[PDB]
Amino acid sequence: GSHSMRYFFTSVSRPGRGEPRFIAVGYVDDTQFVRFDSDAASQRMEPRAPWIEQEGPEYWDGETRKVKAHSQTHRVDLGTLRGYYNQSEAGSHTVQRMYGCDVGSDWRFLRGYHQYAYDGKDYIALKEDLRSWTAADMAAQTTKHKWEAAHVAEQLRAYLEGTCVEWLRRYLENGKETLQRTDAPKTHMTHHAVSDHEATLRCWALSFYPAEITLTWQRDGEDQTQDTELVETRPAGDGTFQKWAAVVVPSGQEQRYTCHVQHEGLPKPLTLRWE
Amino acid sequence: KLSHQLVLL
Amino acid sequence: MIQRTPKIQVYSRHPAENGKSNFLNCYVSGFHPSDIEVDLLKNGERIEKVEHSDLSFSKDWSFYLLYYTEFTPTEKDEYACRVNHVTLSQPKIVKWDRDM
Repeated sequence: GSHSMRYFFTSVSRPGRGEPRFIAVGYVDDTQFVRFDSDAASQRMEPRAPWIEQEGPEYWDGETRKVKAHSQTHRVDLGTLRGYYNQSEAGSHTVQRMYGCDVGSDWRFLRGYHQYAYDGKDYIALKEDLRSWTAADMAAQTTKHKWEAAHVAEQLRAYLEGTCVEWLRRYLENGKETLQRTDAPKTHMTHHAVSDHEATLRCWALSFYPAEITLTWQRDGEDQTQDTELVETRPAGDGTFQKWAAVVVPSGQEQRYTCHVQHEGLPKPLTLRWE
Repeated sequence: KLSHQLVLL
Repeated sequence: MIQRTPKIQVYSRHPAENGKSNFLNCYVSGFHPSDIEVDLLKNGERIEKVEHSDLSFSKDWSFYLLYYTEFTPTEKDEYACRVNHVTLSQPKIVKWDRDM
């Protein structure tokens, strides 16, 4: 029922290789709809979903100049953070930025986000109150102070509670058949003998959306978490997701193990046995 | 839609 | 700094059926830094017509990428995915298993 829009930015310095690499992507729930690549020839915001390409040139021109502004902004951050950590010019470093908004079942504002990362580590993050910042190290304390004096959280809160959710509601309406759908997972179970006394029972979940799903193995009602091989939800390439969980079952006890699937598309949670 | 504020670290 | 190894999964979009068309996917996730080399292999040879998704990352800031190509699975053709990274001493090859 709840929905969310997310923008992800990744800036990677390329020492001795020219300008830094900038890649920006946009997501509505688990569906990507826009992209930008600093190495691409178009140098424009490009559609990545069938429901967003219909937007006129005013939309794409506005998104293009803004994502190019973010590219220039992050390029300055690469030098600013280098000076904060007293680093050289030959080192390749990565800056990551994510912000967006979440809405509830009533499509009303729920949560806002705006956080940064440097070389895979948390740097600065807007707290839930949308008025304070969490700075990990001392270098991020400098950024928090500059953002406090410039009142960056005030303008960000206006965007997260306004423009973000207003267009998060707008994309949901234009892509109702794509974003407002709920595809129940197609489930099936697989059996393979590893020896004459052990067999692997694999529970499959296919063609479901959103990606949030839970596959658990139970033996007579007891959770087999430590013995369950559970892969992360993976994209199929068509807008749907996949996931499976496997357990090693001694030959003859297949009737003792059950698979449980929970997803928004299912009217009731499923219980799967090999029978 | 993206944000238009130029937020610098 | 932080270096995390990529998690590799080789799979098809649809359940594999001999003679029928499908898509071979190699999902690489949880790696850092974003520099990553991913190649799809058919009988030990690198597939040329391979597309990949746009670079994105998860809530834990670790990146994820989906490399895919159209193929028709057969009984004798063996498919694999080769991934090289700073965290790997040698390129890791994961063979495709229809039952994974």
